[PDB]
Amino acid sequence: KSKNHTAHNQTKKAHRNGIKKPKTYKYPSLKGVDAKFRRNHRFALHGTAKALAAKRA
RNA sequence: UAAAUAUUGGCGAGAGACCGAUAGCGAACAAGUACAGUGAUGGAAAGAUGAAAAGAACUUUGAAAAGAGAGUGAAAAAGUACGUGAAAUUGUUGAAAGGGAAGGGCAUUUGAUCAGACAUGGGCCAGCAUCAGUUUUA
RNA sequence: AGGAUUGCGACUUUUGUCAAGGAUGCUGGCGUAAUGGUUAAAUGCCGCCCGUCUUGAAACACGGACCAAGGAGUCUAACGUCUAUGCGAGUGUUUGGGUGUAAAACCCGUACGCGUAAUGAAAGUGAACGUAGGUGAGGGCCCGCAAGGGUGCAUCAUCGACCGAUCCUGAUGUCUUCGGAUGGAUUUGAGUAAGAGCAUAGCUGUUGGGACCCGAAAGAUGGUGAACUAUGCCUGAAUA
RNA sequence: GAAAGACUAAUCGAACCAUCUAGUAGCUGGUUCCUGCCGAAGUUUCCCUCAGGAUAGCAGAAGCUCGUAUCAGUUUUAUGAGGUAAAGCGAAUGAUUAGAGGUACCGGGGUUGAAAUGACCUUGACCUAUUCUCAAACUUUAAAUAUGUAAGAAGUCCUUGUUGCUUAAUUGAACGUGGACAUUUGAAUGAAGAGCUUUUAGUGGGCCAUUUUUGGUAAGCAGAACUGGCGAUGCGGGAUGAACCGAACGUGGAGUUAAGGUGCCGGAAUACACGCUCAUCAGACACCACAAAAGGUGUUAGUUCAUCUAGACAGCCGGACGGUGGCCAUGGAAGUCGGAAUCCGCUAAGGAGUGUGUAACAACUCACCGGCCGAAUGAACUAGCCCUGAAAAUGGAUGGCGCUCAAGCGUGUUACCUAUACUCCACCGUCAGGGUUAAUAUGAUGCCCUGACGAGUAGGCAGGCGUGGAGGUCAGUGACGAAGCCUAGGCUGUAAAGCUGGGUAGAACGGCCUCUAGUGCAGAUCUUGGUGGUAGUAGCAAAUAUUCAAAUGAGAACUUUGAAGACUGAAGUGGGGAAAGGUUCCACGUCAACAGCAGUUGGACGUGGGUUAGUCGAUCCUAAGAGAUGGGGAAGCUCC
RNA sequence: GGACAAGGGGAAUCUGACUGUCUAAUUAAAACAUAGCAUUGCGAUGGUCAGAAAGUGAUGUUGACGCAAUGUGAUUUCUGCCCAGUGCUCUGAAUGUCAAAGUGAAGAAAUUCAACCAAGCGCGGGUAAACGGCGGGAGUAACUAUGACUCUCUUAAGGUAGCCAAAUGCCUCGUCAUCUAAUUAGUGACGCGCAUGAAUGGAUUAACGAGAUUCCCACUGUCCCUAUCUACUAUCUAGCGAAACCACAGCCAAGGGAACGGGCUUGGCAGAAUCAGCGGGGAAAGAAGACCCUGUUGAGCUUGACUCUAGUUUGACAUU
RNA sequence: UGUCAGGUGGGGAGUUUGGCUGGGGCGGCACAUCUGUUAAACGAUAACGCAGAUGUCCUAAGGGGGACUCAUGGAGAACAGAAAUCUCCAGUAGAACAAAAGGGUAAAAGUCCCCUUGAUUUUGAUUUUCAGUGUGAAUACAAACCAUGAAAGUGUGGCCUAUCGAUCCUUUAGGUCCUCGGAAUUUGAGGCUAGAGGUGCCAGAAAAGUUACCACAGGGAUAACUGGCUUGUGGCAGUCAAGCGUUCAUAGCGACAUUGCUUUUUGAUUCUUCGAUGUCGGCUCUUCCUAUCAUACCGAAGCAGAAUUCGGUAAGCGUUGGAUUGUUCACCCACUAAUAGGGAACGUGAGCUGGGUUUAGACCGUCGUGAGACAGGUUAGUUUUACCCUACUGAUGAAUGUUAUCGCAAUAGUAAUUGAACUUAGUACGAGAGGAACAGUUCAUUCGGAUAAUUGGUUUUUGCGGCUGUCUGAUCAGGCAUUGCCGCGAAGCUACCAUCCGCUGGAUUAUGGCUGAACGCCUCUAAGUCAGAAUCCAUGCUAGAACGCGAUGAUUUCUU
RNA sequence: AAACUUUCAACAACGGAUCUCUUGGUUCUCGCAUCGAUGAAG
Repeated sequence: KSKNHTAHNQTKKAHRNGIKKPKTYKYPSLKGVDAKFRRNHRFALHGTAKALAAKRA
């Protein structure tokens, strides 16, 4: 007796509000990245902080 | 074993941004009355003439009720079927229309009726000419 | 349409003139029911009866004979976002006391609620390596004639630091089994990082309440009926 | 309960009376004043979910950080992915028609000397090269249309820092320090400002159209895909119609067109040009309201083939034999039951023969050729409009009348009619972008300028109109007339409404700034009260029956008296009581209502009068029953 | 029997014996009752039944020729077979199971694990005028049906006497005979009978029946075929005077449309005001469909549905 | 007797007794999942669409390394054979891989041989269904600890796509852990971190029937009656023509194929109506359709005549009486000119009937433990209201100067019907048997309009006469018996139960002809034209427009 | 042409809305404790 499924006035609804791109940023989210790489990457950024501090003198 | 605490009942006093007679208690009036049911119980409607009854003497028509006059009063378009007296709904008179309904909207014509700055000394309705804006036709 | 002038122009020998940022000039009739307004009828064309549930109503779908008055999202206890007001690391007088022109207005302060610290089931412990850290963007201001450089609040992204839990590591010491130094980890929190909240009032939304208004077949507690009719007992009557 | 779920005070498959109770409802019906701006959904996932909720989506409101940004339901250049339409089977997988060859090593049936470790037959057994047709769940190959990424300052290269990662390493990899290159911000077009956050309404039954498409004989049937509509939407056209064609709407004026039309109804050519059709059932405009196979010398055009200086068809006559009865067959076949031969002569021409006919001949007749006559005819086909095929029920529908070298059908060329669409001007509102008290009176909320837009149910927000009370203020209005009510009088506002003339009537009531609510009605088989049409209508008909005079009275079909007719017929319309009523009995007065006509009468209305017991009843005794006490239960009302 | 008053009759079939009784206001019967027949329980400290409880009740002013609880339904005549299943019952054999209290062992105690164990269920016997079933399913063959032997499926047994297309038979309007001109009817026979059958009573049957059904005699306006008469209405007048219903109203055909218009569209047409009749329409009035489906709405009845319970019965402790 | 424990206990109490669904119910699972396709060349995508699978099996069929090639065919080897084992040649997979189906794999992911437990531990990130929640599965690393190989490497179960499960409760593993809040010690209980015990309605209540005695709230979101769309099925008709028909396709028939029409069969569907449109037949009455049974007039025949068969224009006119059944339909017995088929809300219930279906009473059989059920059989069972509007049938009537006579006819309606006898004639025709017709006479059938002299019926003429019972004293003469009964009975009314009456011209259809082109002939025809049928139109009959007309008669006092 | 039907106005009917009034209600606060065998409530 009842109607099952349809896709009428569905794409028409979506284009009213937007259909938008996902923004994008500089410095993306560093998640799901290799753990061995990240540990060494932390020590590199710690060491280079000492370098720039000594230069400004 | 007192006090600070309770109280839609009873007796006595104050108030209200509460209702205004289809409201407010069921009940502003002879209301738990009239009335219904065998019985437990059920349960209405109904306020207002005028300051004062001064509540209409007397004539005349009628078997009488009443009617016409008169008289009271500021008023009887206040007469105890009573302040004001709306609508549905009815009678009379006046105006209009009517060949299987009426009743509406736009625009005129005729018939009715009605506002609005010519008064001081004794505005309304058109026509022609030269221009501007938009068009049409040789 | 507009209602002093301002502009662009053109023609001018020149002054000025002009069709150039929206109509001026001249003339006649009437000055009132004539023009207009409402109202009734006639004529041309057009017009199905509202309210409602529905994909769909003029409907052979439901409610409506007619009129008057009454008649339906209200108030409260906890609350959320937004907005106005007062004070602001605080805020809130009104349980209660003092006073009074007496349910008012005015004054008073111990407490107590929320906020100022979190995270763990709990025992418990408990937020600065550095200008409260770097990088990218950033309004505004500063220097400069400009090009450009300097300083960069709010906020957004991003990698670090700190506090708690979790899992390892286990220093000097020491009731020899307590104690937890320091260093770490693809884990983890409604955290810290120069505080924002508390009180009153308003629209809208939420949950309990009769809960926008009317509407069941039922269920439960405590009572009244055998003058009708069902059946038995006692005592009478009636049938050519 | 002699049994039917019967009866139990009009109530029974579980009585009635109050209270808990305003019981609960995913279900039905109703839900009260105006303009202004924006404007939906019937879909995804879960649910004792399918008439219902949550969750996302769509919508409004409030805005915040910024001011041409790194954006777009689009195109182009560069570059990826796909297995549909078509295509293919002498290409796999599976299906399938017809021969030919190789046969050879072989499985078999025969025929040939029972013969065959031998031939030739149908043969398989496959094989070899060919040939006809196929496929949603087969494929080598392979479009269109849709679809992913890129077209730069977060850029391209040069330098040298950082470490516990990585390297044989002085390598690499990430994140950097300083440096070079801005006209030419390194395709097109547009930009109505861009990005972001909170919060909450309605909705969660959908339906129709053009293509794609599954089930089904098919359906105004069921079910999907992509855009567009209706629902929420008027306006011009399709006669009429939710959806089709054209177009989307503030209030008016002038022009011009869309779709569709121009004999009349009806505004606009009884225009112009070339054809076709005549129907005793003509035809007439998309979706749309129907028609087919098969046929016609009705008429119109065309294709392919034939004969033509006598056509040849006509269309009327002349011939149609000689060998010959050809061989064969057998009762007999002589052109004519048949099986094959198909040849000559004379020839203008005559088949060893088209049929009729006969037992077989005879006889007739064509094929082919002359005789008469003098210019185009014969066959087979294709499509146009008309006709046959074509039968349903009340009378009937190209919208109607009517139309025939059309007012019909096909095609062309011009004019003309006309929508709320398009262009231009007036006025209204909403939104945006500006300019301004620099003393310079009257509202800075002011006073101006410029530009765009206007449909709308469910829904949300904004700005106003009115009703009952409260605080303030106009030293407001009023018995010289407040409130209310009536009025084919007038004025203002888009409107909710407000102000005011005339009449009626006789005590209170308004404006402006704020507070507050039992604050606006046409619907609910709404509640209470009142009044209509229907209508002076339905009807006032069962118990056999009334009539004549006289009196009283305003008045007599109906009261009182007389006379005459009648009935009940003593199980009665007679004479007395029981239950039950309660003054109805009786007298005098008297008719406003009641006695469904009337009324002088009355069981009506007003004012009085009336029931006398030692013996008649009650009182007294006991019946079926009821019911204290002594006792025993029960928290107790009270029970035995 | 001159008015008045006053039985129609006959031959059958189904069914209940009869007289009697009930659904008050749609069912008067074939239903219920009944005499007769049969079964079950009880010797008073008892059976059946009431009450919240009692030093309390009904049967009972009773005592088995009685009281209580059921089935069948006068007389004549018969009541066949089957205790596997489901009930009921027993002086059946036990130890298969099986509560609290008590008994013992372990432990520091709370607890724990052991045997021991009442009725009642399991195990065995009895019972069909207890509830019920009494079917077929296969085959062997004498002769061209033959009815004697075997087994065994759902458990135990396999329809005996009887009766029938019967109120019990689907296929059907069965086949044969009879009644009629003609019979889906009626009666009489036949019977592997979907699904007859023995006190859940079978077969028969005199009298009786506002019971159901078929035919024959007499009788007739039921009918061919209608006609006429009488009273009381209707009709007209005087007086009195309502209700239902009602958006607005009232002429048709076709079209399209929520697919059957009184209003929209195109045609036909169209003349004040009215009175008797009548039943074609107004999808005419009556009543928020009783049939059907939905609702996470109910109630009445039933049962090896789920969870309880009064009563009763067995055991332990107290009264002791 | 009291308290506690075990059995029994529909005697009574409370409550439930799924969902989807071309109505529901019975079936089935489309209700958690997986393969191919439908699905329209990215992804997404429906139906109780199509072909099929799963609730498991495995210490090896898991993990690593090393050997080696399978289907099938051909040629050879004692028993040995189409098929045992042995050897060589060809061999792109045509095999095998735990199962459904698709993909994948050849010094392997197949087959055989050696060693083992990566089916291990601690936790997060990530794809797929998706609210970007959970459940299930799958992918890529970090820190560990192992296996295997000379190593590089590979391995966090099954080559890949399926093979499974919250809260609360119970239970097991783990730790020199935390808590029992007056302080301690041992038992005991409660916590923190990961497994197991299951919800198949699979995001997860704990649950049997029946109601014909029924109830409420709703639903045309949804069945039973019409109507509409559709036509498979039912019914009626075409096309081509192998054969049948002694001979001969089409006088009449007609296989194998194929195009249609119709809504009087039955299905399909669910748009209208559930705050009700009164559902089966019969009785009564009107009108419409033609797909014609009869009658009128014609054509064809395997038509001699009679009878019959096929077709044409035709709906003018007619279509019956009975037995059985509730019947529609059916089947018989007759008659007849003939006993054709249908529609109108499956015409017709405020028109009737109530036998049927269809409520409650009751009986029988089969089924059910039981209440009860049965598209089985049987018997008894309630049929309301018109006074309104239109419609039809009759009847009055204002107003056109007033009144009265005598007429015309617009339009509407219309009617006649069929047979038998005598004669023609026992003639035509025919071997016979049989056996017509036109004209001409007389009568009937069904239908219609009047009429009452006669016959019949009716009798309140209460006209006359008779008879009972009672009442008025008797006799005479009467009353009552709801018109007392009985016989005769005028007037009126009335009956195929009685009598009379019911017209004749024109134009056409089918069809058959004349003259005659097209097409030098022929031809019923194209132009023109003769006959012709129950058809049509007049004549005749019925009403007379109340808004259609005409002709004629008389037209008002002396208060003025 | 009248009657009849429908719409409006003036006067007259029907009926009791509207407007103004009010010895009654309703809520809140404050004070006090008094039935009966001497025969109460009803």
